[PDB]
Amino acid sequence: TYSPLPDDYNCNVELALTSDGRTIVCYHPSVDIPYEHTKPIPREEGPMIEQLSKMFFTTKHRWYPHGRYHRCRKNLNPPKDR
Amino acid sequence: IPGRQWIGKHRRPRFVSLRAKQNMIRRLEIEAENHYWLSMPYMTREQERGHAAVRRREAFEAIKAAATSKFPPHRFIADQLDHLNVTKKWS
Amino acid sequence: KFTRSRIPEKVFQASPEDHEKYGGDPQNPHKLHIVTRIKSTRRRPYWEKDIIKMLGLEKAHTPQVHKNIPSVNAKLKVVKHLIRIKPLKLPQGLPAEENMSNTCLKSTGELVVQWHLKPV
Amino acid sequence: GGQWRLQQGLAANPSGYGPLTELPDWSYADGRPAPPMKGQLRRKAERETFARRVVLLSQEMDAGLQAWQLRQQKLQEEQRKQENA
Amino acid sequence: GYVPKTSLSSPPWPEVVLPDPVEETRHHAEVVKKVNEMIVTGQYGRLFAVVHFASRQWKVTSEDLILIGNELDLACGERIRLEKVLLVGADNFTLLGKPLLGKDLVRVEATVIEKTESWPRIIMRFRKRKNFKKKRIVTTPQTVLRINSIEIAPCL
Amino acid sequence: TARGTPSRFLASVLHNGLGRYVQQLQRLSFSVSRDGASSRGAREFVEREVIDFARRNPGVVIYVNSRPCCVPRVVAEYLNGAVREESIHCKSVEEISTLVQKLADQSGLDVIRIRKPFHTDNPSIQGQWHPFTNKPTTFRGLRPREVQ
Amino acid sequence: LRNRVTDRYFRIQEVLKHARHFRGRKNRCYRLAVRTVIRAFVKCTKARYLKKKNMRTLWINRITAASQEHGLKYPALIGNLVKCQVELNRKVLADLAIYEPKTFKSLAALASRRRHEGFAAALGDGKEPEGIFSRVVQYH
Ligand SMILES: [Mg+2]
Repeated sequence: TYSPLPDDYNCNVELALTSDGRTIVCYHPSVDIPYEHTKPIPREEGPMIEQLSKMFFTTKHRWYPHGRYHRCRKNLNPPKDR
Repeated sequence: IPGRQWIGKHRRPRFVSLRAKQNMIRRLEIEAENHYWLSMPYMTREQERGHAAVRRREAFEAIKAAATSKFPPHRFIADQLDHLNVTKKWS
Repeated sequence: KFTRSRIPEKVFQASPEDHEKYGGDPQNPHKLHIVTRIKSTRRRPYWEKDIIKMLGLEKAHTPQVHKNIPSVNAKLKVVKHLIRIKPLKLPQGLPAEENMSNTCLKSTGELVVQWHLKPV
Repeated sequence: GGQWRLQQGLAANPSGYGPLTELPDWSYADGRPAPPMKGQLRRKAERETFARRVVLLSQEMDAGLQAWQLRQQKLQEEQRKQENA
Repeated sequence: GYVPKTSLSSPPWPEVVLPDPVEETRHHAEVVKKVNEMIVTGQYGRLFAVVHFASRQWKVTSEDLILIGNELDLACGERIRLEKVLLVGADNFTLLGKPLLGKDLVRVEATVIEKTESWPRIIMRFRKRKNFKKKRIVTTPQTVLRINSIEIAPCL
Repeated sequence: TARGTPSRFLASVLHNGLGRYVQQLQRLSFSVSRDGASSRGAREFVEREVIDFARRNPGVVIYVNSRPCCVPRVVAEYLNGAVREESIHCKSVEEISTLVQKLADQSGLDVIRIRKPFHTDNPSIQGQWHPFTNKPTTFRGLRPREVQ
Repeated sequence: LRNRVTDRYFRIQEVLKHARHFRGRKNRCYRLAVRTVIRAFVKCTKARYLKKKNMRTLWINRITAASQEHGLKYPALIGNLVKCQVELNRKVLADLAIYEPKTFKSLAALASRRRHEGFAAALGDGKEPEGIFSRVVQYH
């Protein structure tokens, strides 16, 4: 009845040692979301920058543009990964 | 503060936190164990006398002999003739 | 004047409370010291820097074996605030030429002359 | 957490002596062990010269005490053998 | 030695009751048996190993790459068994050893691809008003390793 | 520096280690002057070592040109079209064996900065973190201050 | 002038190629570019120590955050993973905290289990049987 963590949200953690006592076998199956825990699917520059700032909850400054020196230092073909 | 915080007549105050007290304490404990182990020599001062005079004498014979064996290196014919290959050609 | 400092002999006479605190024996003491420089010799006088060079303690946190004799102990009493002194204990014997390479000094202070890398 | 490791007889730094830094880092897939690490070679040279110093100092200590004891027995015999004539 | 239940009477953390060691070692026998069944039956998907290769601890899957900062005196293409693995996980179990795993338990394989140098690396020293300006340019050696497989062995 | 130089991610050519290992170096092109002290150690490399090198890896084809050059070069060309031209001007035979073996060992990727020391393409196996891992659900999916 | 310098364009271009992205006349004029290029190289070498430092404090922030998700704090997690002889470092634990959170949850349960064995161990002083995860593996 002891649980080191409240195994209720991510995975059911079951700690173990081997009988030789050298490795820590951890067993953790994924916890499914229960069906009862779910909802059914429902069926001008000033004003524009206040409207975008109010829309995306950010300040006004990242909507005013930046000049040619900053548009032409941007690496337009950046390296992709993964 | 009157001038230059940390030197002078009117210096700003600095106070000893719990970090600095625990640091000074554990330094004092390491020190007191050094005071324990220096309290019991394996020999008296009479008994140690001359026990390593031979090895110290041979060690300074090695340092003295390394000092008195310093001289210009050997000069060879194969190095000087070996310079001549800077104009080695093919044919 | 800040001069060199002498230390009286009652400072280096252990008590049975100290003999019970640290695991030493006054009868049959230990032969070899492990010394470890754990405090920089900068902001220290030149004689202490010299003694630290004479003991081979120029690198910090590197153990060095010395003798437990009053001359070596006199140099260690000069720089006792800069070092750490532990006895070299030897559970197994001092190593022979067969076991010469397969040694390792542990952090406890013991020189284990058969040093596998395997668990018990 | 190095004070715990000092309490357990381990190295205070886990990169010190022990199984993480003294086993070989890699082997061939055939099973051939690798040539040894450069730091393991230098390190075993350090432990070997350290052990040589332990043996050398221990032998100077024992030869020093025995030489003192032979000097004291010769002083006692130079005390006893002049008690006559 | 009774104290009435005030605020500072009992500690603010709950009192945890650790299980009895006999029943808990039996529980470890059950869990090690189940995870051994998942390794035998091949239930696991793809693995990852944390391996302590020379310099640090590299988290590693199969089919990936590691850039090391030294030449390992190996040919390009030679297979390597990386020992000193010290964590092996799948989707539903892990295996962390104290501190390393058994060589009979985890086998991590990796080839050498390329033995490059680094990009040239400038080491400049400069002290003001003392005419102290030094420039060095250093390229370290590097090898890249393609971890080919993490195979796991039912030995628990 | 690193902000003036471009950077890239640590990759290989065509998954160079997975199935088999392919030597990434196609052609070497030595140009070595017959008479000239610049290409002396190049000549001694052709007389001694370029044949044993040419046999130790047969996937490389080697073109020694032997023209009156004034600075000798070696031109490594790689499978991905990369061409690295390095000079063997006034270098000894051992230094050309380490230089040519260095060009043989590496690949046709740029020697610009590599950002990460590793490249997984499947980094997450148990599923990547999103903010709804480690959060328990509630009954009927209810949010705080919701009655029904 | 008997021998005056011919190769001087290339020395100017040795310095100025590192200045090609600067602002002002630092990208153009050699007198200004030498100071800003020297200075950029000094920052470039002193920032390797700061790269290592800032990566490590970034990892301690990530391990701190993801251990606050499991109720632990950072020092309990690290000290009690040390005390299990599970000597994973900060980089690996941040990468498990991001990419493999079941493993990080099981490391959190192992570390908190060992923390409670330390509490119950130091609670019942004297001779008592040791914890199960509190055992140490002796090497020799
Ligand atoms: Mg002031």
